[PDB]
Amino acid sequence: PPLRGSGDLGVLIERADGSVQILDGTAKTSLARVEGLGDLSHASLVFSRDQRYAYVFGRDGGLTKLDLLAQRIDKRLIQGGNSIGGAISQDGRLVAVSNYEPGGVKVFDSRTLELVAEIPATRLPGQDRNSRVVGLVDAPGQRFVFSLFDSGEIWIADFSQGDTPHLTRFRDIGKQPYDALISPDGRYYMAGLFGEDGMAQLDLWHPERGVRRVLGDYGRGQRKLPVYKMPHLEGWTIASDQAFVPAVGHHQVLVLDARDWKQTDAIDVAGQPVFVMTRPDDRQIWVNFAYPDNDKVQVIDSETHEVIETLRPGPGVLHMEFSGRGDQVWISVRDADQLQVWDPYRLKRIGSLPARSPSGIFFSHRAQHIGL
Amino acid sequence: PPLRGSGDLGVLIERADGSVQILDGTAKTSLARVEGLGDLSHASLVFSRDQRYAYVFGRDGGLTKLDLLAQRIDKRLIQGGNSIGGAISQDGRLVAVSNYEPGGVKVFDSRTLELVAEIPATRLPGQDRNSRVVGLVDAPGQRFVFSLFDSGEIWIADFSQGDTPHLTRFRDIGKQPYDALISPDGRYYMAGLFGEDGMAQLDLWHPERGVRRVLGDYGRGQRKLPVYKMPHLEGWTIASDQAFVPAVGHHQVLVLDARDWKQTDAIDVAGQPVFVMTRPDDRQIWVNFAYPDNDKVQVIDSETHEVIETLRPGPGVLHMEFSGRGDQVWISVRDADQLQVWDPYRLKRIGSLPARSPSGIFFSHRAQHIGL
Ligand code: DHE
Ligand code: DHE
Repeated sequence: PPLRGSGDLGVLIERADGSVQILDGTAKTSLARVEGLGDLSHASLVFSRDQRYAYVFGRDGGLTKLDLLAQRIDKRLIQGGNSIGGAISQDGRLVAVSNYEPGGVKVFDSRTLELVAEIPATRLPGQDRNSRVVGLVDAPGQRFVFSLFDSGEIWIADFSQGDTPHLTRFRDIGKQPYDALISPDGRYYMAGLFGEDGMAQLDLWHPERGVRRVLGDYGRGQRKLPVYKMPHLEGWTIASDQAFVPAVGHHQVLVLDARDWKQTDAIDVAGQPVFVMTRPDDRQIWVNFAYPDNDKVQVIDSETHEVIETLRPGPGVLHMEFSGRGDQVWISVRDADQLQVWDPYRLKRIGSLPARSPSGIFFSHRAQHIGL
Repeated sequence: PPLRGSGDLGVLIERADGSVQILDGTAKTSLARVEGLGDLSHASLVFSRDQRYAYVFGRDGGLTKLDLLAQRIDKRLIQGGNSIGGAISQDGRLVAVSNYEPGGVKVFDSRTLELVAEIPATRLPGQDRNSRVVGLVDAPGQRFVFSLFDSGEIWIADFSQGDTPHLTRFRDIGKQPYDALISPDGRYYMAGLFGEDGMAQLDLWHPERGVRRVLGDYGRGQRKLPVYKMPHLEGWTIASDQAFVPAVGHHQVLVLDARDWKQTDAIDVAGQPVFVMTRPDDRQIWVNFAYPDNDKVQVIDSETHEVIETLRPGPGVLHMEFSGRGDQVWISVRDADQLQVWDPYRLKRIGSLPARSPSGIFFSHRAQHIGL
């Protein structure tokens, strides 16, 4: 195809056919459909630092280096036991992916997808297995950070000095961390706890100070909810003074003081929130919901904490993505087979695109952001 | 040329020969030199939202739409009296350039450079011309915000409704505002005052509240300094709680409290700071200086406020720019005819490219952020 910029290119997961659509953000058009990515029933992706490639992580353990400008699979591998939610290094040269079988982290060359290092997780007793790994993120200083669900640990893999990483292991951080996130500035790593309440906070500027428990009331409490009903921590959105986050098993969006990490408000919403995101200018908070309320998107004023409109794009709204500067918000409607574009300032739809069971929608500006 | 991504492309201003270099950030090489941009003795630029084009604003009033993938001038126009420091709109369709003769702001279409809107400044009660316009920035909500030097006014031009802007005028904001910045979140507009000490702050979320005076001790005061010794308000760095700024006429970098806008610390530096910058992880402050100390760059620990090291890349260090994720910092060394690439974590030079009197260095990741 002809020359084009990479700044407005997006990748849409088509959930039921293992295919993706490459999108032109400015024109609001579909450039192509690419097939052969296997099981994208649940998928995540990151972008290369030049924004030409997407690294697609599938639930079949597949890692697809997708060439966005040539509209083709550049390279692809499949490793059973590889989880999704992988990350790309600060210098863009390393792609890290979690695995539950055996249990650990594998880091690959971003250019050739050749294995660079394997970090086995802590061994478990009575099993030919290691601990499951969750909450994998990239971090400043050529690091990856991740948590061990079964053993209760947060590890730092430091690749500053080349292909052999230097590990820093923190034990006894909390029972069963199920997920984690990295703060926008890349300073604080926080893993949510499933076997108990609170977050395991790690100051990456001062790892020597250890791990800190914060937000002690947040969690399943004494409720016996299964681990797959715990929130997506990518569904958190953190701002300067506040964080807007999904409640655990309640129809509330919690407002947290981000300096002391304590809840100060709870906004009643039309369902169990999954993803709580912010308009890039931080004025509004956008929320999607879990079934049976997953036909709605609610917009919340970040100042008054009040719901200002309830959108109904259609059945099965799974994911939302804003543009770099915020002139657009993209909303995938799975069971309508549409990818809708909306004006987040006029709260009006500005175009739809046919898609087959669309789910995740990602835009290449993520390439420039730690933790994305 | 061949296919490539736009996410790592840099544009270097060669201020002596009316030329620029297009740089491959990942390969740390030069892709091309493009000539014929006239007077770049002083210049700035912004990127289109797909990152394929740069809009260079020259001292000659020239506005060049440079094609970084075809490595050629796509469109150019020259309008005497135009200033540099133009901005691009939130949806990317409008490019604004300020005027100093007669005084005002002109807005062009990003694709054709055809004129869209002429906004003349306040006519001066006496002369045949208007106030000079200074401190033009893009803001969320499809707005352009600028200050009127002679009149002491802050205007907001709102293109939300179309080509005809809705203007909001704030008068008696302070004497002779010479420059302005917009906070990284896109909420606060701050104009520095030359006719009197202090800064005029405007809350773009709540324009009904009007302009407000802050940091009343920042300025020349009793000293008879010229405009052109006042600081580059682009030389400010605003962290979430703190601001790192150049002192006015002093060899110091001031640490301020961004919430209360009061000075909490002062840092003795090796010269008059011009640009105070932050590594993208906010753990370091990078400082360059004006003649005769402009052969130095000082790296400050953002926490201890102590100088970690003093770099000496060469004579005539004019500007610096980081990669989006912080793995690189690019440093222009005018009198050595070198654009250097450093590792900001190892603090060691990893590249040095030839250039003709290099000055400003800009990378495509600015395309995604308000105010850049
Ligand atoms: C680790 C992980 C990511 C990648 C985040 C990252 O790092 O970028 C992810 C992404 C997602 C993304 C978008 C990609 C992203 O990374 O943000 C969406 C829309 C999503 C909607 C759901 N997820 Fe997801 N999800 C899990 C884990 C994850 N989901 C589970 O363990 C759980 C509870 C069990 C499972 O089914 O796998 C789970 C169930 C769901 C759902 O039930 C949702 C709501 C609807 C559905 O169809 O599965 N998950
Ligand atoms: C408006 C403006 C921009 C655009 C900022 C933006 O939006 O990116 C700019 C950019 C710059 C940039 C980088 C481009 C950028 O986009 O910031 C640098 C390195 C720079 C180094 C100087 N500037 Fe600059 N500069 C002025 C105004 C400006 N300078 C002046 O009015 C003043 C005081 C007199 C003049 O000649 O214009 C002035 C003198 C200087 C210098 O003396 C400096 C320190 C050294 C030199 O010019 O050789 N200015």
